[PDB]
Amino acid sequence: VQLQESGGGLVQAGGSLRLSCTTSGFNFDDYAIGWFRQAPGKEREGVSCIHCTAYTPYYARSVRDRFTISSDNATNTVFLQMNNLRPEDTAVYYCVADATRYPYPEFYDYVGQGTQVTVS
Amino acid sequence: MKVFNKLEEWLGGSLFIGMFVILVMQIFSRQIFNSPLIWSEELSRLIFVYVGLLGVSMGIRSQQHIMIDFLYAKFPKSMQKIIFTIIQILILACLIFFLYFGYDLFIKKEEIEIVSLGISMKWMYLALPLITLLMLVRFYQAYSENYAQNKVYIKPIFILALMIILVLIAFIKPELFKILKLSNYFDLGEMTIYYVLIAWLVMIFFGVPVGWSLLVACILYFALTRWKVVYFAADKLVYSLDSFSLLSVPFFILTGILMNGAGITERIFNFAKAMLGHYTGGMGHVNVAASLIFSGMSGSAIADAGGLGQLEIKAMRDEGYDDDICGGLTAASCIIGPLVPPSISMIIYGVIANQSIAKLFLAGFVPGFLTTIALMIMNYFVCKKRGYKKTAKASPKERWIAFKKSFWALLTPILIIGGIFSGIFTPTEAAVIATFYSIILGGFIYKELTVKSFFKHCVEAVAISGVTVLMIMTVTFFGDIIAREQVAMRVAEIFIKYATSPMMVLVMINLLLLFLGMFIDALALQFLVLPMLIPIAEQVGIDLVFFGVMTTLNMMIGILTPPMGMALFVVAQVGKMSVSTVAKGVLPFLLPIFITLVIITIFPQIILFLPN
Ligand SMILES: CCCCCCCCCCCCCCCCCCCC(=O)O[C@H](COC(=O)CCCCCCCCCCCCCC)COP(=O)(O)OCCN
Ligand SMILES: CCCCCCCCCCCCCCCCCCCC(=O)O[C@H](COC(=O)CCCCCCCCCCCCCC)COP(=O)(O)OCCN
Ligand SMILES: CC(=O)N[C@H]1[C@H]([C@H](O)[C@H](O)CO)O[C@](O)(C(=O)O)C[C@@H]1O
Ligand code: NA
Ligand code: NA
Ligand code: NA
Repeated sequence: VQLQESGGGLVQAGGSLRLSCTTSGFNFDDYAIGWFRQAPGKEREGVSCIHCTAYTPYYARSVRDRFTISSDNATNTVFLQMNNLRPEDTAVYYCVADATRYPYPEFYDYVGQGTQVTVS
Repeated sequence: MKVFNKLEEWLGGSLFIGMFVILVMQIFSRQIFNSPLIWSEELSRLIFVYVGLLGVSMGIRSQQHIMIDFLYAKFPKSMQKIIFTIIQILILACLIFFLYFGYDLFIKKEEIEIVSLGISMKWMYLALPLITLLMLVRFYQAYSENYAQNKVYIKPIFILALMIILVLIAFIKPELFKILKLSNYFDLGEMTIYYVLIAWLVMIFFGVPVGWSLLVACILYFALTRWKVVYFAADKLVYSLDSFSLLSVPFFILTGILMNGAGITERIFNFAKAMLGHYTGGMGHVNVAASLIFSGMSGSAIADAGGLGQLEIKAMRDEGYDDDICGGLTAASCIIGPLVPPSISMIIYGVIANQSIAKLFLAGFVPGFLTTIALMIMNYFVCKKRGYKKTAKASPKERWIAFKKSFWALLTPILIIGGIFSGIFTPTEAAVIATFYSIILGGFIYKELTVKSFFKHCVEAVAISGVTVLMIMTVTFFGDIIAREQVAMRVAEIFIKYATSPMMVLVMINLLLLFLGMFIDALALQFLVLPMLIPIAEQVGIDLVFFGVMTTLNMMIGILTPPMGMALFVVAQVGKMSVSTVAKGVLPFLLPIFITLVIITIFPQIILFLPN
């Protein structure tokens, strides 16, 4: 199971970043995929996941209504569009996948390299 | 021994007195002179963790945790023993969960430091595995009694053997529990939360206590999906009690006990009976006015009933009033308690809904006055229809003697309501100052509160708050599970599909609450419907402060609906009258309460004025 991130870097307050995760090595539909966040000196926090919840994608309380997770199940890609980025979102975002479809992205078995997101 | 049988009593009482002293020292050292204490709040919360867990142990021993016996009571006695035995086994499983996953948290947090106290964040996590050892004792004793009354089926030596075997396995060879891991047998996919919900309702209607059923549901969910996460979610069982707002629950209870017991609730009644009582049916006006004045000190309707019902019914029956109205008005006027600040229902709502408690109090202030006015008008109409004789006016000297006697008491609401509104006191500091003032009143201005009596009041306040502490700390555990699975979003989609306008959503929520409160108690419902109804209300745009006031008023009606009404039972006990008579006599007074509910539902700007 391989996952590689794409996109990131530094933006201002409200830069509307677009993280991406191209993943391979499993069945895209049977595996719950998602993103979690680790701050520079804090415990990891789950952000979002698709295929985890039964009906709608799971969103964290502090990323709700301003983060949208989308699937691209033709090139096996997961996108996370972030809008209205507060200066408290400066962290590292890791793409994760897991065979158990439950909305706990910070405890998922597999994890990607991660990307730095800085908000100034 | 006996000092060990009465151990939580003298430990929780002493810790509660210490916490009270620390908080009052903080308040004085911060207000009287500018010298704030940095170590007061965190030390108080650290003490309160132990106090709450000791209260939970007392509740386990007394078997006084809230359950739903609507369908359990109807079972045949032969079939009523298997279910109770299974309930006891489930409680044992929950206690073992507590012990194991509290010891893990205690041993995993030896490096985190409490900055203000300069101590490790394990002395706060030591409480969960430690007090649980008492809970496993008090549980077994509580089981040994049940077998003496033919209420269980398993001899209480097999239960002891099972308990010690399970504890030894948990702390020696935990891997033997992997057989019970349900994820090795069932693969329900992403729709497991709806299988641990219908299995949580089956438990909730078979007589399992609410606090334990929530924990069993969490255990089932984490066993079916993935066990590895339950080590990190179990933290919610401890830091939920490390809340400064929650400290206002055992204090606002205590200030409702130190006034009935110190005789301060009779001087208020004398003042109300002197000022009012010479009107058309004025012995009901004194009832409602006494309830209104006492609602500024207490926060429970049952406390109001138990403290004023005998006096009110006696005063009303000394004037020829009928039994039905005597029992009905004194039950309908209870609900003014949990509406006017302080109130414990709104504190619980603010804890569950993460809302401000001061704003909840200010919002609920106005509906209390509206309900008081409506009850007075309905009582006046009823009395004038029945032609009750107007009582002679009190002399201008008695009306002043009663006021002069009950003068320092009347200043208690000004400390609370005028302290929170003015911003001088936070609700917890308001609770502490109110308790201190009640102690001064009953011990140094009225001279009716001893030290043994005060300690007994502290002990019973701890016991009463311990049955809500368990439900708080398990509903916090279950809420994150139910909120990551986005169940409330699906239910809200269904509700919007069936009810279009938001007003229809409010009407349907109110109808559901009215139907459920007839058979379910007002405390075994605030932890069952609110955790899922709050996110739906947030989604459909309903203000959460207004929603809290509305739900509190909707559930205070539920204690008067006579399939299951706590206020009716309390009034029947204190009035020496049948429950049926009270139930029939409260029907005329349900109408003004419904009118108040309607006019606050369709005029939300009435509620949200003082907060805004
Ligand atoms: C006369 C008849 C009377 C019948 C009496 C029945 C008695 C049994 C009742 C249940 C006992 C309490 C269970 C809940 C508390 C569990 C305590 C913690 C156990 C635990 O952590 O074990 C892990 C493994 O077990 C696990 O993986 C946990 C699986 C079990 C959790 C609970 C599952 C639901 C309950 C089962 C219901 C169905 C059966 C009912 C009989 C650790 O192992 P590790 O290696 O992962 O950790 C070590 C490395 N960190
Ligand atoms: C105070 C105690 C509780 C008060 C409320 C109930 C009072 C009366 C009790 C009787 C039961 C009433 C209905 C409640 C059902 C709860 C569980 C809903 C899930 C369910 O059965 O349907 C799911 C379908 O998902 C869907 O599309 C439907 C999802 C609906 C979710 C509703 C969850 C409510 C849980 C209760 C919270 C309190 C009330 C809040 C409104 C999964 O179907 P399945 O897996 O069973 O399929 C069976 C085939 N294999
Ligand atoms: C007596 C009982 O079982 N439940 C009652 C609870 C408890 O007194 C609780 O311990 C403190 O809220 O209080 C009420 O919610 C209240 O007056 O607001 C009414 C409810 O009927
Ligand atoms: Na009150
Ligand atoms: Na009353
Ligand atoms: Na009822």
